[PDB]
Amino acid sequence: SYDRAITVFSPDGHLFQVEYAQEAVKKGSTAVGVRGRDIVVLGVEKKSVAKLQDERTVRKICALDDNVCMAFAGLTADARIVINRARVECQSHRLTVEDPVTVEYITRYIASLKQRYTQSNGRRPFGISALIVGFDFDGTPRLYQTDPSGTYHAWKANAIGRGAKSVREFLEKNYTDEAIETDDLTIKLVIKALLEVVQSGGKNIELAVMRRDQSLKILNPEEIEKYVAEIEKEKEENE
Amino acid sequence: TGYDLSASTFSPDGRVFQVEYAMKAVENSSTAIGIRCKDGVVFGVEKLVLSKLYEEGSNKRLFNVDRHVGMAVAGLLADARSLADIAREEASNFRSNFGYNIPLKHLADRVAMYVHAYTLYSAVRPFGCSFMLGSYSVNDGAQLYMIDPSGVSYGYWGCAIGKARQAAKTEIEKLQMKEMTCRDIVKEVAKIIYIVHDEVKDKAFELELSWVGELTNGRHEIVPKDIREEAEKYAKESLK
Amino acid sequence: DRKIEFSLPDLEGRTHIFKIHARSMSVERDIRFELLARLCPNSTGAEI
Amino acid sequence: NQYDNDVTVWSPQGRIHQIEYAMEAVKQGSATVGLKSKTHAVLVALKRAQSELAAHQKKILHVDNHIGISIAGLTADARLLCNFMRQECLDSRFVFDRPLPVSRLVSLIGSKTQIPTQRYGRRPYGVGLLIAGYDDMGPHIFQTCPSANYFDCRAMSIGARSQSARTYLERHMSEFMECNLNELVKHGLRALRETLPAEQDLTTKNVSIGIVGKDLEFTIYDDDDVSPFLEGLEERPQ
Amino acid sequence: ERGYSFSLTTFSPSGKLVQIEYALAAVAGGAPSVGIKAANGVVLATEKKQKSILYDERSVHKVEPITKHIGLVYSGMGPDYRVLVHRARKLAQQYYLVYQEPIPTAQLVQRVASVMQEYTQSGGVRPFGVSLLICGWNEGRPYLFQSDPSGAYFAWKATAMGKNYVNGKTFLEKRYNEDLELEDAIHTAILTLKESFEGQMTEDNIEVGICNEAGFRRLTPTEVKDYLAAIA
Amino acid sequence: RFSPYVFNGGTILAIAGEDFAIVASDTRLSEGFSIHTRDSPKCYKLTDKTVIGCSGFHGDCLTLTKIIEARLKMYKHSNNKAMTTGAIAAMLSTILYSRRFFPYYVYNIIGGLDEEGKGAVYSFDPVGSYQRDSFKAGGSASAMLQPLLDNQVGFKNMQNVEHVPLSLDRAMRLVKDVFISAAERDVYTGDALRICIVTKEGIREETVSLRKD
Amino acid sequence: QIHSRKMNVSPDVNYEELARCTDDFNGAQCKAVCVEAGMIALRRGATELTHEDYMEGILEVQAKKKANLQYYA
Amino acid sequence: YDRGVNTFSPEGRLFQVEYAIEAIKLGSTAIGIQTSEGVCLAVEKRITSPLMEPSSIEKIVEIDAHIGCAMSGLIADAKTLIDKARVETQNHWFTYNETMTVESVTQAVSNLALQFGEEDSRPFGVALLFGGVDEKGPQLFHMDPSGTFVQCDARAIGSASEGAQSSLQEVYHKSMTLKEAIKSSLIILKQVMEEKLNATNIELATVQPGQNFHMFTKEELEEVIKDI
Repeated sequence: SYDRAITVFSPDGHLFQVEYAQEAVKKGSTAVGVRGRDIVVLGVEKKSVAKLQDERTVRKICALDDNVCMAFAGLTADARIVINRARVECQSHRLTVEDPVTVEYITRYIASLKQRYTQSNGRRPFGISALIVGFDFDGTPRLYQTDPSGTYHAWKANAIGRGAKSVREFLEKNYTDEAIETDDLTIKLVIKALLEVVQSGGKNIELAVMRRDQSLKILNPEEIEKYVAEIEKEKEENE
Repeated sequence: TGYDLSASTFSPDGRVFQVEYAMKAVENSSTAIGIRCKDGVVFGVEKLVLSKLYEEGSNKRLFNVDRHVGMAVAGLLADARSLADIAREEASNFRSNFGYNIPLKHLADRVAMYVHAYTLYSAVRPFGCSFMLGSYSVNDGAQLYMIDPSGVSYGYWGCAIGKARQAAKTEIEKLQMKEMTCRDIVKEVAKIIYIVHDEVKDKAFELELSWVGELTNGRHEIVPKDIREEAEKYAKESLK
Repeated sequence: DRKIEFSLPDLEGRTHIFKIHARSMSVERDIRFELLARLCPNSTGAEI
Repeated sequence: NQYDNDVTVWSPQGRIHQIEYAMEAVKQGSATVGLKSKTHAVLVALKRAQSELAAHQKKILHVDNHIGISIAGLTADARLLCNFMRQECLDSRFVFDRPLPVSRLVSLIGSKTQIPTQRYGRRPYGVGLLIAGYDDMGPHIFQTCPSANYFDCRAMSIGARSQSARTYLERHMSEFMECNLNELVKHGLRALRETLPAEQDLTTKNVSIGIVGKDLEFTIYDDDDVSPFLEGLEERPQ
Repeated sequence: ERGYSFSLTTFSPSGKLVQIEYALAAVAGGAPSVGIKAANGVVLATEKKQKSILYDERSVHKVEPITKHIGLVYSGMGPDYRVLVHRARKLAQQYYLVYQEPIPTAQLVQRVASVMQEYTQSGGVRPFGVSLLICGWNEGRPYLFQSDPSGAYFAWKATAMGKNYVNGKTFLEKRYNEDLELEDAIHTAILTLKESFEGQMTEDNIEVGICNEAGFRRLTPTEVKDYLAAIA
Repeated sequence: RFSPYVFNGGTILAIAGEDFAIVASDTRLSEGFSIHTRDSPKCYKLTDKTVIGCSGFHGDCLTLTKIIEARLKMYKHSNNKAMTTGAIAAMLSTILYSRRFFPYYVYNIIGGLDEEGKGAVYSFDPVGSYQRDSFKAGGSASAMLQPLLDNQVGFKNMQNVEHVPLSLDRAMRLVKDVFISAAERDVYTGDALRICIVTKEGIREETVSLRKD
Repeated sequence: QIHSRKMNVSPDVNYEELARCTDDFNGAQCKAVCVEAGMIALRRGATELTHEDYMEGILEVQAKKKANLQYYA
Repeated sequence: YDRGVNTFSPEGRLFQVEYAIEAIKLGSTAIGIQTSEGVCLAVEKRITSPLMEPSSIEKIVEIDAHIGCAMSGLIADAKTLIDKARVETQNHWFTYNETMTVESVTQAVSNLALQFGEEDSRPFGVALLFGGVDEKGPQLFHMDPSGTFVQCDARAIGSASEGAQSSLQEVYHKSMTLKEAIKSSLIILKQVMEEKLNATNIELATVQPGQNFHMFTKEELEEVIKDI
C-alpha cells in the first residue's frame, strides 16, 4: 500500500516523468531494424565486450514466440520484467483463441501495460523502448515500436539509442525500394547504416534476420566479416 | 512557526498549537450559557439574525441527544452536528447492551475520548466545537457537563461558551442557585443574554431556551416559547 | 494601487511592432507582415 | 501562506482557508433564485452558453416526485451528490414505502460532505445546492454550502452577482405568501433580471423553472413552455 | 494509520546510511558493560547506577535470562531493550514447539538480528538504539555474541560496550589471554568495570550473571558483595 | 425443518389485441386449505402502457414488484425517457437469472402496447426464459385455460373456420366466460375478477364477481 | 461613507449592499474602492456615481487575472 | 514546487485540472459538424516521417455501430476511455435489447473523468468529440478532462482550436446539407494546418440515418480534394 502519486501535470501543460525517462532511452546503445517483403532484419550495435568474459548472457535480441522478435534500449533490468511478462501473455493467448499471436496484438498489450504503469500511484515508469518485429499469418512482414508513454507505433525503419536521429537521418535519404529488393542487399543496407554508428569495426555489430518461415537466425562472425568486405568493395567504386 | 503544522508534533516548550488554534475558533461564535437549579437544568442560546437569512426555527443549536439528555453547542456548526450523531449513536448502544438509560457521567466520558482521538494523528484535525450536556434523573439529580476541543470534561453549576464568556460568567455567580426553582431561572437566563451583546455589533438577535428537569418528568424538550412569553418582558426591565 | 500586467499581445501588436522596428531600416517596398506575425505566434518584442 | 495548503491544517487565526476558497468556487457559477408560497415552491435558474453553436448548460434536475434541486459550482460534485441524492430517495421508498421528508434528507447531505472536509487528501465539495420539496407539512426552500451549513430559508440566491438578487427579495417577501403561481413565478424572475447586464434578460434560451405543488409533481420547463410565463413583463427602467 | 509505509532511512550521496550511524552514537553514550568467555563459561557484567538514594534495586534488572542456558545484557537505552527481549522470549519458544529441543545460541542471533535488520529497512520507524551481548554454553563449548543496531553480529572472546569502550578494549587486550577459569574471568570483569565506574562499588553498583554448562545463572547481591573482597 | 417456499394460488390471463392488451386476474389469496383474503389483485400498472401479473409465492411477488419499480426510476434519471415493453421483458430476464441457485417461485406475464400501438404479451418462467406470444395463461388454473383459447382465439382444429381478428368487445366476453368455468373446477379461483385494459389512451380497470365458495 | 464625503455621489446607493459585497477588505482597501470608482466615472465623463461603479472598482482591487473559467455551473 | 493535487486555488478555482486544459493545446486539431442530414467529422494526422506507416495513427475510432469518436491529446490515455465506452454500450444492449443513446454514452464516460485520487492518480489529458445518430436524429457532443459535458452544433478543438471556432461561426447555419458541410470543413482545415492537403494528412468520418455506419475508405478522399 503506497497511496502517493508520482506523475502529475506541470504548469506549461506537460508531464514531468514521461519526458524525463526518455533520456534514459537516449543513453542506451543503438539498435536498428528494417523490413523487406520476405526477410526482416534487425541489428544491435555497441557490443563493447570485455574480451575475456562471457557473452551469451548479455543478449539484447530475444523472442516472445516463434514469430515475434525483440530489440530494445534503455536500462537492462526493466526490459527483463516486460519481456518475461509478454512471454506469458502471448502463450496464454494460445490457451484462448488457437491462432498464433498477431504482432499488432502483443504491442497493444505492452503499451497498455506501460501506460497504466504511469497512470497509477507510487510507481516509477519504465525506461525502455522496444522494437517488435514479426511476420504473421498471410506472411506480411511488419514492425512496430513502443515508447515510455506507451504508444505503439508502426514504422518501416527504426533507429533508437545514443545517436538515433543521425541514423534516422541516414535512412531519411535512403528511401530506395531497390535496397529492399535483394535480401543480402538489405542486410548490407543495415550494415552500411550501422557503419554510420559508433566505431563499427566489424566486431561490435550483432545482426539477426528472420526469413518469415523460420525462427531467428543470427549470422555468424564470418558473414559479418564477409558483408563488411563487400561493403568496402562497393564503397571502392566511388571513383 | 515550524512546529504548529501537525497535531502530532510538540512545541519546543511543551504544547500543541493545533489544539490552541481550534480553541479560539470556538471563541468567535455567539454566546450560549447554561445553568442548573436544584431540580433541573436550563439552557439558553443567543442566536443572531443577520438580515433575514432563514425561516425562523432554522438550525437551532439546542440539539436533542437522548430523551433525558440535551446539547447546547457553539463554535463551528457542521462539526457540532457530527458530535450529535456520535452521542445519539452511543446512547443507543448502552440501551441495547445494558437495557436502561445512559448516565450522564459515562456519556460525557465516551464522547470526550472520541474528541481526544482526533488530537493525536496528522491525518485528521481537532474539532472546532464546544458544548454543554444537561440531564435530570430522580435517582441522580440534575447534572451539567462541559467539553472543550481538547477533551477535558467535568462538571459545573453554570458555564458560558462564546465571545462573551468571562464577561457573561461574572453575573452568573451573582445569582443564588441552590434554593431556586428552574421556572424562576427561565426568566433569569433571559436577562443575562439580554444584558450582554449590545446591538452595536449585531442589531438583530433572538433567544432560544431549552429546559429539562423535574417539571418535565425527566424528558427533555424546549420551553413553551411563544406561550407565557415572560422571557422578553422581564428581560427588558433592564432599561436602567 | 494598480497591478498592470504585460502580456504577449495577440496577433496585431506584432504586426505593429514590425511596423515600429521595420519602419526604421532600409528595405524593399514589397513588405507584408501579417504573413510574418502568423509565423511567430508566441514571441516578445525583444524576439521581434 | 504555508498553512493555506491542506484541509487539516488550522490557521493561527482559526479559519481553515480551504473552505474559504471553496466558497469562491460557488460564486463563479450562474445565478439562480428559489422561493416559496404557503402552498407552492418555485425555483428559477439562469443558464449560460459556452459558445453560440453550443447548447446551454442545464441547471435544474429532477430527483424525486416532490424533491428537485438547483446547482452552482462544479459539475463533478454536481453529479456525485446527485447520484447519492437519487439513491437515498428510493431506499426509503423501498424500505418504508413512503417519500422522504425534505428536512432529514438534507441532514444526510451534511453528514456526507463532512468527512472530506476533515480527513487528509480530500477536497471539499464545491457545490451550491438549492433544494425544494414537500414533506407532509408544506413547502421548503433549503440552501447548502461547502462548509455544510444547511439553512432553512424562505428565499435565497447563490452564484455570480446574487448580491443584487437578495436585495429585491426582502422588499417583496411579505407578498410571497398570499399570491398564487402566475405572479409567484414572475415575482421570482423579476429578481434574476438585476443579476444581468442591462441589455439582455431572458430570451427563451437561458431560463428554466421548476415547480412543486400540492396536486403537482415536480415539473421542469425549458425554453418552449417557459414562453407562457415570460409574457406580461415590464422592461427595466433607467 | 493510512498506508504510507515509506522508509525514512535512505542512502547518502557519499554512500552511507546516516540514521544507523546516529543510532550508534546513542549506544556509545549508554551504560558501560563487559563480557568475557573463558574456557568453561561466560561472564557478563554491567554497571547499574541508581541516580538517587530513593530508587529500588530489586525491581529493574539488567542481566536477563532467555532460556535456562541463554542470558543477555545490553548497552543503550532502557525502554527499547524490553521490546526485543519479549520478542526473543517468544522466538525461543517456536523453536522448542517445533523441534522439542533447546535452541542453540547461534540460532537466536540469526533470528534476532533478522528482526532487527528488517526493522531498519521497514517504513516509518527509526532503528533501535541498543547493542546486545548474548551468552550460552550450548554443546559443551560456550559462546559469546554481539549484535548492534546496524543488524550485524560478531563473535568475541572478550569485548566491552558503553562509555569508554575503547579504553576497556585496550585493557582486555593486555589483561586477558587465551584461557582462564570462570573465577578469574569475574575478577578481570570487575577490573575493567572499576576502570570506568564511580568511587564506591557495592552490591548495587554492579550486577553480574554467568553461564555454566550446568546452566545460565544470575548472581545474587550476597555473593557479589562476597566476591567484592580483593576488588578489581 | 424450515421450508422457505409455499404455494398461494391465483390465475393470470393476458391477450394481445391488435391495438390493445387485456390483463385479468382473480383476487383470492389462499394458503393450504384456508383463505387469507378475498381482495388481492395481481395487476400492477408499471407504466401507462405496461401491466405485469405475478403469481406463485406471494412473498417473492411483493419483493420482485418493488425491485422493478426502482429500476424504472433508475432508467429515467439516467436516460431521460421511459422503458418500452420489450425493454422491461429484457431487463426482467436478467433479474430472474440473477438468483439462479436460489430462485424465485413466481410466474410472470407482461402485457401492454409496443412502440407501434400493438398488443404484446411476454410470458416467463421462474428462471428467466421468455418469448412473445398472442395469449398466455399462468397460475394454478393455467391448464384449464390454454386449450380453450387455442380454439377460440387461435382458431385451431376447426374445418372451414375463417380467421377474423379478435375485436375488443368479443375479447371482453371471452375473458368473462373462461373464469366462470375455471371457478367451477379450480378451488383456487376466487371471487372478484380484476380486468385491466391497456389501450392507446390509458388503462381502464373493471371488476366482475364470481362464485364465493 | 467617510471617504465618499468629497465626491459627487448619486443618492441611490446603499452602503449596506456595498459592505455585504466588499468581503474581507480592510480600511485601506475600502478606501481604495472609493478612489477607483471616482476615476471610472471620469473615464466616461459621468459626474455622479452608481452601484455599478463601485462593483467595477471591487473587480479592480481584487485584481481578477484571467479568463476561460467557464466550465463551471 | 510541489503542492497538492487536490487543492483549491487561493483565487478559488483548482490547481491541476487547469493544467489539463493546457495539455489539449499541444495536440492535433479536429473538426466535427452536426447537420440535420448527418454528422461529418474531420481530423489531421500530423505525419512525422515517411518511414512511419500512416494508417497505424488513428483519431476516428468507432464506439458502437452508430457512434464515432475523435480525440486530441495524450494518445494512450484516450485508449483507456475508448475501451470502457465500448464495453458500457454492450452492457446496455445485453441487458435491455436497445442501443444506448449518444448523450447517455458520455454520461458514463464523464463519471470517471474526475475520479482520480489515492484510495478507492492524475486527471486525464484528452478532449473528445462524440457524434452519432439516435432516436433524436443525429447528435454531436463535446467533453473535457474537467468532466464538463455539453452539446455543440459544430465544435472544433486542438492546437488551432481558437481560429477554427472563429472561422466556423462565419460559415455555419442551421439549414446546412451534408456534402456542403464536408467541403466547408476542409477549407477550414487547410487554413489551419501547415502542410499541403493530400490523401495522407487527413481523414473523414460521416454517419447518417440512412447510411447507418461511418464509412470513409481512401480514394474517396482524393475525390473530394479534386472537387475543391
